[PDB]
Amino acid sequence: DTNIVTLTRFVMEQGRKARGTGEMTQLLNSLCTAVKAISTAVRKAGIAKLDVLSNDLVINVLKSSFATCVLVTEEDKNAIIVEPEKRGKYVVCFDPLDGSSNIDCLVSIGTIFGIYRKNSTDEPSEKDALQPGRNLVAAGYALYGSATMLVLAMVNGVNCFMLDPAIGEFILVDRNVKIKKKGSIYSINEGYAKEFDPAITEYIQRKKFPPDNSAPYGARYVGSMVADVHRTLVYGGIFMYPANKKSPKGKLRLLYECNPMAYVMEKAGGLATTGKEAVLDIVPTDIHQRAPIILGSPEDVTELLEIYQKHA
Amino acid sequence: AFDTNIVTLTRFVMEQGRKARGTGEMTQLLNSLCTAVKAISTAVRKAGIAKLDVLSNDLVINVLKSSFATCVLVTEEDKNAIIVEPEKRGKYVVCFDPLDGSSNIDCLVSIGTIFGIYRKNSTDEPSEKDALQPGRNLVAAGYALYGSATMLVLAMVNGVNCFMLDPAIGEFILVDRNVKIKKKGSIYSINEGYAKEFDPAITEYIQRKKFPPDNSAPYGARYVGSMVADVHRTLVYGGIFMYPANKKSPKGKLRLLYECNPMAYVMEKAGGLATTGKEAVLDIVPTDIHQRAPIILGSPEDVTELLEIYQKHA
Amino acid sequence: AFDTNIVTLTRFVMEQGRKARGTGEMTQLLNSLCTAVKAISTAVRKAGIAKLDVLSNDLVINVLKSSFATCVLVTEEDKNAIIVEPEKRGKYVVCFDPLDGSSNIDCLVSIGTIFGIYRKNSTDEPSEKDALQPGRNLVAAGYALYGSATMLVLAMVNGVNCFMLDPAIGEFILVDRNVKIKKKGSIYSINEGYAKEFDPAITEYIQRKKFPPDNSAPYGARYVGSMVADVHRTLVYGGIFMYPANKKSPKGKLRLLYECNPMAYVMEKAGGLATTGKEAVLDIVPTDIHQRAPIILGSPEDVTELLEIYQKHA
Amino acid sequence: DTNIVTLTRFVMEQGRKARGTGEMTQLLNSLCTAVKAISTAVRKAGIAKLDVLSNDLVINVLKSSFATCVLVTEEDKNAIIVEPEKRGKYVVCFDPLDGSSNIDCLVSIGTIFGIYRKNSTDEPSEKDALQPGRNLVAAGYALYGSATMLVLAMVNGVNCFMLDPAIGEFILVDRNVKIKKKGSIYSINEGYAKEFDPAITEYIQRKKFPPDNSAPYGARYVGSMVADVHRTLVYGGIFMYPANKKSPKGKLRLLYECNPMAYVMEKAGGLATTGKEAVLDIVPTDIHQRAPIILGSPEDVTELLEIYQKHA
Ligand SMILES: O=P(O)(O)OC[C@H]1O[C@H](COP(=O)(O)O)[C@@H](O)[C@@H]1O
Ligand SMILES: O=P(O)(O)OC[C@H]1O[C@H](COP(=O)(O)O)[C@@H](O)[C@@H]1O
Ligand SMILES: O=P(O)(O)OC[C@H]1O[C@H](COP(=O)(O)O)[C@@H](O)[C@@H]1O
Ligand SMILES: O=P(O)(O)OC[C@H]1O[C@H](COP(=O)(O)O)[C@@H](O)[C@@H]1O
Ligand SMILES: [Mg+2]
Ligand SMILES: [Mg+2]
Ligand SMILES: [Mg+2]
Ligand SMILES: [Mg+2]
Repeated sequence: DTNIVTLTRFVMEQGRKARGTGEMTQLLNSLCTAVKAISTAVRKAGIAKLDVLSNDLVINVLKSSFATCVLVTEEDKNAIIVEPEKRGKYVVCFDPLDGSSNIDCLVSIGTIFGIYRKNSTDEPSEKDALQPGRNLVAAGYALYGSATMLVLAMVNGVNCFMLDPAIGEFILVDRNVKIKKKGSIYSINEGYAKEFDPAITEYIQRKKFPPDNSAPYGARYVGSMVADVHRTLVYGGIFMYPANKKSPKGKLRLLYECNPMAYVMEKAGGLATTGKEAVLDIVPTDIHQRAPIILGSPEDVTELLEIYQKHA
Repeated sequence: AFDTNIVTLTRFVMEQGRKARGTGEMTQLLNSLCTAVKAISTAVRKAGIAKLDVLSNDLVINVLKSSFATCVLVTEEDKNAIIVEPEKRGKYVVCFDPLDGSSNIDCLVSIGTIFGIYRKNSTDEPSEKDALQPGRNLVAAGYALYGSATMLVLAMVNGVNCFMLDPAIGEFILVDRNVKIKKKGSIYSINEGYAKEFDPAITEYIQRKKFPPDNSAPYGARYVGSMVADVHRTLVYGGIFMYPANKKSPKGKLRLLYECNPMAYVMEKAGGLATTGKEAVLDIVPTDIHQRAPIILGSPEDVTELLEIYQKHA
Repeated sequence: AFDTNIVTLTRFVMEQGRKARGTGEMTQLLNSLCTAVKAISTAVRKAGIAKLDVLSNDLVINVLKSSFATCVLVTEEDKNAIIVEPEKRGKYVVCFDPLDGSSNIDCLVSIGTIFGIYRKNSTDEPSEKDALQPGRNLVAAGYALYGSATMLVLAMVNGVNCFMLDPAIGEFILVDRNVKIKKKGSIYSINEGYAKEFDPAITEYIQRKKFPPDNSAPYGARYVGSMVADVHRTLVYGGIFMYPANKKSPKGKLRLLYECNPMAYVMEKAGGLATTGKEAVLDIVPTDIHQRAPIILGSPEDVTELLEIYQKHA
Repeated sequence: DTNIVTLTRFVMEQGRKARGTGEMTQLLNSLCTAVKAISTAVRKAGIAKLDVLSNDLVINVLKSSFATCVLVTEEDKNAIIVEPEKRGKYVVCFDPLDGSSNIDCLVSIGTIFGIYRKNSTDEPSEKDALQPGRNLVAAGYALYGSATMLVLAMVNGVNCFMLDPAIGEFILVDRNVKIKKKGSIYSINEGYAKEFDPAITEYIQRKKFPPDNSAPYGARYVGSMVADVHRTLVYGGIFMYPANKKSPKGKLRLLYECNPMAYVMEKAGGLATTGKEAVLDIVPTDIHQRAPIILGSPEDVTELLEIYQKHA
């Protein structure tokens, strides 16, 4: 239509309110170019490694935005420090293409990103990225499924923008997403049943065989964190990838999968914990350290936390 | 860049339907189905920026009528079968579900169009009786998945072939020829929310997947909740998919003519099994166009691990 | 939004080729030509970000061969006619120019694919002799224009129909049915750079357009320099298009089999005339597949204003 | 590819060099959203006035850019003054869809734009737009033909960007376009032959019947100024819409068709005159006043100017 709220018309007009420099806008704007390009690549990732194109694409658009100074990728052993000539105030942690093995099976996959602000006065460095997820200034993910959706949580809310392929623009579709208090779906890889700790195994049981003789919870697990979390967000429910004996630390990385999603959830009123501490309050020591994550509708994550410390 | 020898689905069915002195009518049918599949893929892709299942249903009916290749059409969204008018008739019976899982759009989980094609084997007037053939009698069956990519999988007598929509030229382009599922897999797909109603065969099977007796690694679980998504993942990576019988859905949930049989035929033409637990899904004589049936499809060796167990509980 | 009753070119030729108990082979031919036209439209649209005429030529030959509807193919880019192998043969002769004006891409002026389809009228082995029919014997002819939109115009026995490529679903969608050119127009299209070599008939005609004797307003001039662009503008707005004979190109520039005759047939099936200045272009017996011929096409009344003048100078 | 120079990566990096505020970038960025949307509309302007959508679209994206303050359209009787809350330093004169009657005949058409800077301290007003075309700070056009091309002339050169429909991004394809000195094509509506003034009619003659007994000039006239000027630019030649007795003032409007094109030509080394004065040096009195325009390769426009004053 004639006055279409693009993601840029939206981020630019909220940046004005902070009496800013334009860097958040430039950043998100260049990110989007990566997102549309990775989407087009996946919509034909059969007519003819994608990890790599994707990574180099995102590092590139972000360097050229004159808004970053440290960039942490799933794919890179050490953090990337941006050249002085192109530096800016933001720190971005991102996984450029999450759940990549799933592309053969046409499983929705996505790019996950969390942005921090470098606060110190010394040279850009890894330590600027070792902040609590609580201090993110913006986070979100783009989901490459039947449609390409970019969900963006900033200080003012969680918003959903959809890619309109006809004009190559992200259009604002859902404003100020709030999650449901309690929902009916539980999401978890039950093929690890024997590895699970006692609090999970009891919670699973009470959902399947509800003690109140009410409706059992439906199970859903796409196997791709973005598909599952986007689901937990728009429909409500609980998603869980907890520690187990094959992974006492959890599987999902703290800086670029758990803290962004957790920031998005808590901004929409959900909770996200490791079943012991809030995810967002964990203070990272390694830019690639893993975390247990349990996130979703509040009443359900809460029910799980009572089972956790009722077992103490 | 830009290839001169594009194998489109239309070209490919013609290098099958022609050597057989065949119809080439089939081709017109399928070419029409591709128009409906493309238009649904676009609507889904801008769904949140623009009911959809109904509109899909009307599209698939109009394109099918105008192929001059159908006489009877059964739909999930329609009671009695649609008997195509004589002017436009041709010999096939198409059974279809235009947008399985249409509830799931709001959460952007992949959904899809499933179809089974029968040939009318009679001298008579078309009537919905023409649709009630057992699955073994299918001439061609497959599905269209609307996901990160739009994939058309079409199984016909010789084998299963996958096609991907090249969004630029608007054509399904061949990407996997003569597909064959793994013999055994490492995944099982079932909604364990219904764990309470499950019949004993399944419960022992699932526990044997999770807690392996012969000390293997436990099978992973995966369950998208869209039939097409879980069937396609099972076809390419392998594994076992189960929507068995439980009490709340006592003869299964999935409809026989357009969901279970098309999948069962794609799956069996790719070397996998599809059973209800007692009999093969492709041998049930259909009685209501909307009759239901339980289905277990997947890698030969895992389906059979479940049949040994079914037999042990009768 | 999203229409359920899309009239695609494939549906439309089937509601022509079917009532006539026809081929439906024609349909397969045309469906293949649409695949080539779409792939060329995309390549042009990213041309400056990615020879093209050669690659177009190979595409059109492969898609045409695989329609199982051709036996002889003549091209601007090929010497002797391509005789399709027996395995793939069918009854038509397609004469085509895969990318007229391909020089003009660099300046982003619209260019296009022109085609004429003949039916082989003999019991013999295909040979390029099968291509040398006069234009009156064309079964179907039209063009694809790559411009601000991609338009396919297809003229067949009954009339001319325009189709526009819906870029989202990748399908030519009908947008003008049974087209008819204006009787008289207000535009003349000719390259007056060649004003020195022009034969006297034309020179008096042009001066009568610019400096009207019967005190009308002078005709406007328009000359894109791409045959398809100027023919299409003449078909929809009217007017007269002239690439007559001059000395530097003494029998005209435009080739008869695939440029002049397809246009002349579209134009005459839309109620306009196409002559060389002495005879109608649709009656010349072709002798070389690359034979040339002058053409004047356009609104009946203006072509005739020029023929009165041609006759007055013989 | 992975490091694709978008129009934004280009304008942003040249704006940095001026130690600017970001407004040129914001402006061109929002303009582009109009351009891609008008392109998509014309690529299906048959499967189902366009002037109007187009106009409302461009006024809208430009207001929301926080970079304009006066906007002059072909389509609007009076100038548009932007609301204070959304004002910025630039003045834009644009014709949103030039040659619109031509869409039925699938004639390439385009959006023409010229940007000035408001220099005075008083309230935004028409007079800020009444500047010489010599003072444009940026100008160009987007052409909606077989491809959508945006040609952009700024202080540093003329550059050509092409719309990649797959990613909805303008990619930089031709850097620092220079025109040919002399070319072989002349472009003009010869259906006005009797209305032409003597200098034109003689020039026409010497091209057709070259006095030097050399190659005659080829004639080309699409009837759509952008198609013809883009042609004159990339291939060289001369384009002419001079005064005649039906139009002693010319036809093409000074502020939004003649001055932008003339700015683009002179930046690529061509010339543009009314056959009496330079186009760019004309000082506008009415925001909609017309101008004779003759533009192209230098030697050819020059040849015409000698014929003009040889006739004095
Ligand atoms: O492993 P990645 O390719 O980095 O992607 C992350 C994915 O890794 C997990 C897979 O674990 P599992 O198969 O045990 O469920 C998913 O939950 C999640 O989407
Ligand atoms: O067409 P639907 O109404 O969605 O019904 C079938 C759907 O329901 C099946 C399982 O759903 P659930 O586990 O919620 O019963 C899926 O395989 C499929 O998408
Ligand atoms: O296929 P082409 O090499 O371009 O030859 C034919 C072209 O040449 C004709 C006129 O060109 P010119 O006036 O330059 O001779 C056009 O109608 C057409 O595009
Ligand atoms: O008249 P517009 O729709 O504003 O478009 C401008 C067009 O107006 C002129 C038409 O004039 P003519 O037909 O006399 O050549 C073209 O040169 C030019 O492209
Ligand atoms: Mg990851
Ligand atoms: Mg269904
Ligand atoms: Mg040609
Ligand atoms: Mg104009």
